[PDB]
Amino acid sequence: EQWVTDPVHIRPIAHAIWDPHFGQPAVEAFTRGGASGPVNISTSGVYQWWYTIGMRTNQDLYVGSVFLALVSA
Amino acid sequence: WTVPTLNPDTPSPIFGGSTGGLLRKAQTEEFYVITWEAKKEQIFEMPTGGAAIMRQGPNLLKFGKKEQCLALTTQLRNKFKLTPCFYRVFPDGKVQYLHPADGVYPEKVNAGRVGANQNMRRIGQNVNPIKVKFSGRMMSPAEI
Amino acid sequence: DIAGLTPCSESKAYAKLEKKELKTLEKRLKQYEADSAPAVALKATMERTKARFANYAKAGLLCGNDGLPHLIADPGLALKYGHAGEVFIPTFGFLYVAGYIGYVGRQYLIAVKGEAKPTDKEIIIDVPLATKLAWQGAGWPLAAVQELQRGTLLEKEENITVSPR
Amino acid sequence: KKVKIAVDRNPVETSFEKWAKPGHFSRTLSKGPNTTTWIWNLHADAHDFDSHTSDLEEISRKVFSAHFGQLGIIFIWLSGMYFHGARFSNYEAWLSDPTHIKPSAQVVWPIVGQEILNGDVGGGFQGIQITSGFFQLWRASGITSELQLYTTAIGGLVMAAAMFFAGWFHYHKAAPKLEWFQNVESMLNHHLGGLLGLGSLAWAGHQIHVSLPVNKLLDAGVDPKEIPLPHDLLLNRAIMADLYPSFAKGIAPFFTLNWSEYSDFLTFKGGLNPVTGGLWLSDTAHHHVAIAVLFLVAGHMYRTNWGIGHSMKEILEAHRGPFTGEGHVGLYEILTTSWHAQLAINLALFGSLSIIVAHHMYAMPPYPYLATDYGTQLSLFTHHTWIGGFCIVGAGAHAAIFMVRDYDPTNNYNNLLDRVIRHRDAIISHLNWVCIFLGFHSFGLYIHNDTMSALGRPQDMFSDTAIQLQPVFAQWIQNTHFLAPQLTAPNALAATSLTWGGDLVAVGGKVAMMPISLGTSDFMVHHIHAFTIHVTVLILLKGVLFARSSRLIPDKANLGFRFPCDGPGRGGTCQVSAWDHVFLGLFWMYNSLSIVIFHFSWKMQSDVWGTVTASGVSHITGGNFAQSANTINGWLRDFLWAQSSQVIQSYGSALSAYGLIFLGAHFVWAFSLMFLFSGRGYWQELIESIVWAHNKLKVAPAIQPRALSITQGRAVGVAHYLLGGIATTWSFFLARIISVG
Amino acid sequence: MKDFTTYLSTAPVIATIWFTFTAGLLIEINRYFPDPLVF
Amino acid sequence: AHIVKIYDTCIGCTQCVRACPLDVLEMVPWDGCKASQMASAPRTEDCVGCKRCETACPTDFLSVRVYLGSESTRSMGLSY
Amino acid sequence: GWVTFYWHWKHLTLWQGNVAQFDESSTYLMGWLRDYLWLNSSQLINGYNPFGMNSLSVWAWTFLFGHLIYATGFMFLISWRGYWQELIETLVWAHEKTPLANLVYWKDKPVALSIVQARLVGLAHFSVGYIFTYAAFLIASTSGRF
Ligand code: CLA
Ligand code: CLA
Ligand code: CLA
Ligand code: CLA
Ligand code: CLA
Ligand code: CLA
Ligand code: CLA
Ligand SMILES: CCCCCCCCCCCCO[C@@H]1O[C@H](CO)[C@@H](O[C@H]2O[C@H](CO)[C@@H](O)[C@H](O)[C@H]2O)[C@H](O)[C@H]1O
Ligand SMILES: CC1=C(C/C=C(\C)CCC[C@H](C)CCC[C@H](C)CCCC(C)C)C(=O)c2ccccc2C1=O
Repeated sequence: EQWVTDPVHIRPIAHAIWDPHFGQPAVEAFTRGGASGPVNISTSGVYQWWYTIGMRTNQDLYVGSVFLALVSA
Repeated sequence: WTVPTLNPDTPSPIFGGSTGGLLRKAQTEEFYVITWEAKKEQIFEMPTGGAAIMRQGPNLLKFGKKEQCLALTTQLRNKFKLTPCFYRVFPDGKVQYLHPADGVYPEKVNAGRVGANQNMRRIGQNVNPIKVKFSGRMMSPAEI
Repeated sequence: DIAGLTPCSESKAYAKLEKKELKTLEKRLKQYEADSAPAVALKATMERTKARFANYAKAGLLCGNDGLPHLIADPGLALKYGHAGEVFIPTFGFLYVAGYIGYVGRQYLIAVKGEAKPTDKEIIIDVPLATKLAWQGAGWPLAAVQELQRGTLLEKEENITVSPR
Repeated sequence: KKVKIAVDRNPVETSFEKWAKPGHFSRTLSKGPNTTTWIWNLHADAHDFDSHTSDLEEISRKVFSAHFGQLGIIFIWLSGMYFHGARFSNYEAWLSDPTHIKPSAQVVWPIVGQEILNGDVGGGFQGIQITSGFFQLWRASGITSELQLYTTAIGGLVMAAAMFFAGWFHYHKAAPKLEWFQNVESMLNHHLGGLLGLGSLAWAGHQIHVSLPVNKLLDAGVDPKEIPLPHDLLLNRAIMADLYPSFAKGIAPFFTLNWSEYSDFLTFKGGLNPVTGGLWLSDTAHHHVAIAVLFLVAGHMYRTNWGIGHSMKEILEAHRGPFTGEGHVGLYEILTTSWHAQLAINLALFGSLSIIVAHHMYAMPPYPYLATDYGTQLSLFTHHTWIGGFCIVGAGAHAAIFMVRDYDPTNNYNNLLDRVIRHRDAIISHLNWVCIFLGFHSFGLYIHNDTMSALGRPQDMFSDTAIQLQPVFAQWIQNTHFLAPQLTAPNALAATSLTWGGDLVAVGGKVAMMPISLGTSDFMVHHIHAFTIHVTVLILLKGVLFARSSRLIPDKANLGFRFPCDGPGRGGTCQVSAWDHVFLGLFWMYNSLSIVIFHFSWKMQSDVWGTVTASGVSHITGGNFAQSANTINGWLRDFLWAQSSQVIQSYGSALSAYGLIFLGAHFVWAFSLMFLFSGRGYWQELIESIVWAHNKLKVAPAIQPRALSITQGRAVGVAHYLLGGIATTWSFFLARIISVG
Repeated sequence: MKDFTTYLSTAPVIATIWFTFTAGLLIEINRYFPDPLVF
Repeated sequence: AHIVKIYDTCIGCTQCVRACPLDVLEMVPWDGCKASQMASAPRTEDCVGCKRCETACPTDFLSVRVYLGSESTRSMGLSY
Repeated sequence: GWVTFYWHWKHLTLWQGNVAQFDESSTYLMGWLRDYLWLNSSQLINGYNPFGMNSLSVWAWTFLFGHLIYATGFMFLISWRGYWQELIETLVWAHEKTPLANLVYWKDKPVALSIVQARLVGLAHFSVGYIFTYAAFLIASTSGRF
């Protein structure tokens, strides 16, 4: 939702990081991209693809995820 | 000629022991026993490592696999010109004579032997694997 | 000219590179005497560098944005803009020497194959026969064309071993 | 029982007839080639003298003549080094300024632009900076002019001619008998007394009469031209008396047991010379005197032709305990009849000695202006270490060869060898467990440190600031050696080396030698070294003990020492021969020695080598070993990535050749991976297709092209792997140490 | 002398002499004609 | 167990039987060659698959072939 | 590897605004090793150092991870079955003769990996290490530079 507003200066986020082995410096080191915790910066390009095909909000991605899960089942 | 019978009360060659002997397989699956006759006391090399002394007369030894027994047989035949023979012993006490199976060594032809696994054709006459496909299991064209 | 390149005689980077090489050589020479062995060797290297740059510019080579000569491999462009000396003439020169070597070796193998022990001649080279064949190999293209036209260059398919497929 | 000279006259006729018949030494190769394999076999069995014939006398004669040929080659190489130092070097200029002029003894011809390799080494000379250390050795011997080096080169050529003549004379004219070679008592007596003792005594005489006065005047600031010639010093007693007052009394104090008078040139100074940075030559001269006396005494122990002396057979038979059965019975016959067993023992001790030489040479620099020449020190340590490791692997190989060919069970009924082979399973199993324990407790520390450092937890690492592993035993030993000259060495003026502790010695603004402190990183790298050495020992020992038989193949001895496998049966019996164990041991030796030289280079450049400034010493890398050697990332970044800058940007300078080799060595090593990961079946079929193309054009050779054998493929792969890796490290080390050191 | 010439006619000796001759010819050509890049 | 097969190109040289390290092959009477003998494999349950018999065969192509089949304690040559 | 190296170096010089660097250093292998591999891995190997760490430390750990997997693959690629089978036999004897441990026995007899299995395992480690090493280097260099 924030990357669509400024897709030139905002890095995409893959997913959050939950690792009990991380120390404090690793926690603030991976905390970037505007998130509230340690996350991974995606390099797959799904943000640009979804933005080009029409995705704008998180609701759209949620609905698409549920639909693909039903298709998988 | 008649099939010999194993004599468990047979003296063994003078050996101090080693760590390459029998294992749990001898007590749970099977083991092998080789016996031979020596004309004199002589030092030979054990297939499991070390040097043993065969005594004058009967000699009995135990091995974990048939290859060790045949290696010792080859050593005794080629060096000391002896005639050894071995058996496969099971934990229940069953003894099965193995070599020489018919009393004559397999390198020399003997009457009464029935040929087994002989193909009356050459290798180039084997069929293609496609003709053997979809069989009961993985089968090679040479098996037919 | 070709591919947007410029001749080395007019490239500024070419002259700049020549000045840079002469500058580092002169800088190394500044620490020695004027009539010693390192001074003479450095002066000889400087003269060789100047002669090499002048000869490359005189040859008409094309230099890129880096100031280094670029070769033209297309026969049409090379023959149309005077660049046949880069890749064309050396191509035929290599073809002549390579075919020379191959023809001499083939002739030696065919000559020693009809003897009692050809393998012995293969490990212990018969110098007189090899020298005679090496001298006679000057006419390798004509001899090769004649062998190909007579059908004696190749071996029949029935005389060559193959796998059982 | 009688030790005499037993020689046969004219056994082999000198002729060129066999020179035209390749493979004459082998019965199988004398028939001639039919396939290309024969050619390789011709070189793989050239020196396998025991394989050509079973006569021990013929093998011994061939070995003795081959030794003469080797000595002739060595003499030619030494003569070449002296000639290069006398005609294409700057030794004379380097003598007047050894702290600024770089040693050089190789000049290249001005062809194809290679003249750039003739760098400005100083002294008005252009050439390649050498790292062999011949300049320091020649300076230590008292050589001051090129005429002396030229004369030594001519003498070396004469000695080489004499060695080759001796080999020919002993193989074709006067060949010794088998009983002559079996005189181990006489041979040991002569080698201990004559060779070693007399060589040490002669070198002590040269040091006392040439090295000591010439080097004393050199250190005093006298020009080499003004220093008297060695014969002038050896001709009159006035000059020597002025330089050493004890020379005024002649050799009289030596015979009157007044040795204390010779304390001016025979001392126990210890430490290093503050002018040159090397060991005191008076200490080296006194050392050689003591060594000569000790070896001369040791050379009168064995019985030869009189009642006095010892019989090694009796000594070996008298050592028998209740835990080892018979003992050393049959060992005398084994070592007096098998050349492979002797080669195994000699190669093992020889390699160990070479490694000891490398350590003692860097720690106690014996040559003047050697410690400050960081390039020479690093190159010498690395070279001697590699030679030692190679000789050790060869020792394992020949031990396995003896066990396969010369072992006889009728002479080893209950000896030490018999019992070792009897419990080889227990030996190998325990060594396997200790190898796994060492690997975990050595490499896991680095992995744990890497993980903790990456996870942002430096407080949980195995470092000096965090949980530390201090080598208390090594530190205690260092303190003991440093405090030794005051309690346990009253006559020693200083310690043996400065690595134990104390003040630093600097020559020309560069630290010649300073104390070496050991911390957690040193502890970890030492355990890494122990683990790698244990794995190499495990592979070599497994290949020696299981060379004749094993639980997988009971008749391995019948298959020989060098065979590819025993088929794909029993699940697969690939690389079961002892040769393959040596093949794998070579890789492990390379790994071990590579980590050893890497540790030496980083430790020396970080805590020892460096410049001297006002109130402080600045090292080459700034002391980053204690903080970065505890992680693999530190070794990859601070040691491999940071120090490789000098070799990758060396283009356009005199060290550019090193950079070229640095790339070439990466090629050969990668080339090895083609032979090590592939099999000859694929290559044979590919050759079949190429042969088809050749038959089509009537260019098929009579000698059938065959792919390399399985053993040859493994040998080629390991040879290329070792060459590429060692050459890579050589180029990197030399370029870095010459540019920054 | 015949055996010596036969030994000199072997593959390694012949290869050594031939490669030394070829290398010497190329080196002398590059010495008298320095830095040849194009024809 | 492995599959060992004998073909009619066998010359009865008995080299494969002498090279077998586990006594798998033997010689039986035959009439298709001068030696009047033929190789046989009546104890294939003890074959390990070392292929020494194929190495010892002089016919072109080989008269004895070993095809690696199912693996057991005997075929794997395990003494434990 | 060659095609991806070429793509990454040409695009790195393009994005950095200096295509002349690639044009003048891609003609010799030393330029490829120094100006592309050594120069672009400085930020990668500095993901975690004795002074701390940053968000790029995961790629440094993955870089060393791939190097380790690749080297582990070389073991299955160089050493072959026989040596390992003999070693495993010695281990079998050691387990059978050890008290307090021989009471626990295996259900499957321990044997060395087959020749085909060894090749597959070595190739799998080689490929995994290759892929992980290049992926970590490419992502770290491209993300750190831009
Ligand atoms: C190995 C592959 C190869 C390749 C990829 C090329 C590629 C090329 N060649 Mg070429 N050529 C080759 C082999 C090759 N050549 C060989 C072996 C010969 C010796 C017989 C020639 C001799 C040759 C000549 C004489 C000419 C080219 C030319 C050309 C260029 C344009 C013509 C074309 O594409 O048609 C393929 C090329 C041919 C079929 C050869 C005949 C030339 C055709 C008929 C085009 C010529 C018409 C005209 C000059 C086109 C340019 C118009 C204008 C810009 C002047 C082109 C880049 C032309 C050029 O650009 O001149 C500078 C040119 O005139 N080549
Ligand atoms: C010119 C004098 C001469 C002549 C005519 C002969 C002739 C003969 N010698 Mg003899 N020999 C000589 C000198 C000579 N030798 C010397 C000086 C030595 C001491 C090293 C020996 C020691 C010796 C031994 C131990 C043996 C012979 C044997 C033989 C016989 C056959 C082997 C042979 O020559 O093949 C030719 C072999 C070669 C040409 C190899 C030469 C290798 C040299 C010595 C080393 C070269 C080192 C090289 C430069 C470094 C490698 C680096 C690489 C990059 C080049 C043959 C009749 C053998 C024999 O009788 O068989 C039963 C035997 O075993 N010789
Ligand atoms: C004091 C007596 C003496 C001395 C000095 C030597 C010295 C040597 N021996 Mg020898 N040896 C001796 C007695 C001696 N031996 C006796 C009595 C026997 C019989 C039991 C042997 C049997 C023997 C064998 C079987 C071998 C040696 C070998 C060697 C060489 C080892 C190579 C080396 O690393 O050294 C360093 C190298 C040098 C110091 C080079 C200098 C060489 C000069 C010429 C000194 C040699 C002196 C020696 C006595 C020859 C003089 C005799 C005269 C007729 C010329 C070495 C030069 C090996 C060999 O053959 O090498 C060729 C070897 O295989 N020796
Ligand atoms: C192998 C080692 C070695 C050698 C060769 C020498 C040699 C020498 N030392 Mg020396 N030295 C040594 C070790 C050695 N040393 C050691 C280890 C020490 C420490 C203890 C010393 C300490 C020392 C001192 C303090 C002095 C010497 C001195 C000398 C010189 C005279 C010796 C002497 O006084 O009369 C010794 C007499 C003989 C050795 C007999 C000579 C035998 C001749 C050559 C026989 C020739 C016969 C022949 C048939 C002649 C015919 C010729 C023909 C053409 C017709 C002499 C050249 C003195 C010196 O140089 O003065 C400055 C002296 O002061 N040395
Ligand atoms: C005093 C040292 C010494 C001696 C006398 C021997 C002697 C012998 N060794 Mg041995 N060995 C040694 C050390 C030694 N070795 C060391 C240090 C190693 C560890 C590497 C080995 C490992 C070893 C093995 C594995 C084997 C032997 C074998 C043999 C025997 C056959 C001769 C031979 O190898 O064929 C001829 C020799 C050659 C063909 C030399 C090969 C040339 C190499 C590959 C070149 C090395 C690269 C070079 C340094 C760089 C040049 C650059 C290049 C571009 C030109 C022979 C009795 C073999 C054997 O016993 O047969 C059953 C056997 O297979 N050795
Ligand atoms: C970097 C690659 C690599 C690695 C990791 C190994 C590892 C090993 N080699 Mg080896 N080797 C290699 C390359 C490698 N080799 C190559 C290229 C060759 C060909 C020349 C050989 C040839 C060779 C031989 C001939 C032998 C070995 C042996 C050994 C073992 C020694 C025992 C030990 O070190 O204890 C500990 C193990 C290690 C240090 C490996 C790393 C383990 C990590 C640090 C622990 C991680 C645990 C972690 C919590 C796991 C959780 C995973 C999670 C998903 C659940 C060991 C497992 C010897 C042996 O059999 O053992 C006695 C042996 O004889 N190797
Ligand atoms: C093999 C080397 C090695 C060693 C010595 C250590 C050691 C340690 N690690 Mg570590 N680690 C390693 C490898 C190693 N690691 C590797 C390879 C990785 C990457 C996979 C990691 C990843 C890692 C993480 C993520 C963490 C650690 C942590 C720790 C610390 C606590 C672990 C713990 O409490 O477990 C418990 C240990 C045991 C239950 C067994 C103890 C072993 C006993 C003493 C052996 C008994 C033998 C005995 C003498 C036999 C007696 C015989 C007879 C007399 C009865 C500890 C000091 C933690 C830490 O951060 O430190 C603060 C932590 O979180 N490590
Ligand atoms: C161990 C024997 C084998 C090694 C042989 C070594 C001998 C070498 C030959 C050269 C000999 C040089 O030996 C030299 O002898 C002369 C004898 O005048 C001594 O000369 C000195 O003492 C003599 C008196 O004794 C004085 O007259 C003379 O003016 C003074 O120089 C030298 O101090 C010694 O160096
Ligand atoms: C490449 C390769 C080969 C093929 C290697 C070969 C055929 C060796 C090639 C060496 C030279 C090139 C053969 C010809 C030597 C001639 C004497 C050269 C004459 C040429 C003149 C210029 C002198 C194997 O045979 C092999 C076997 C087992 C495991 C791996 C491999 C393997 O990787």
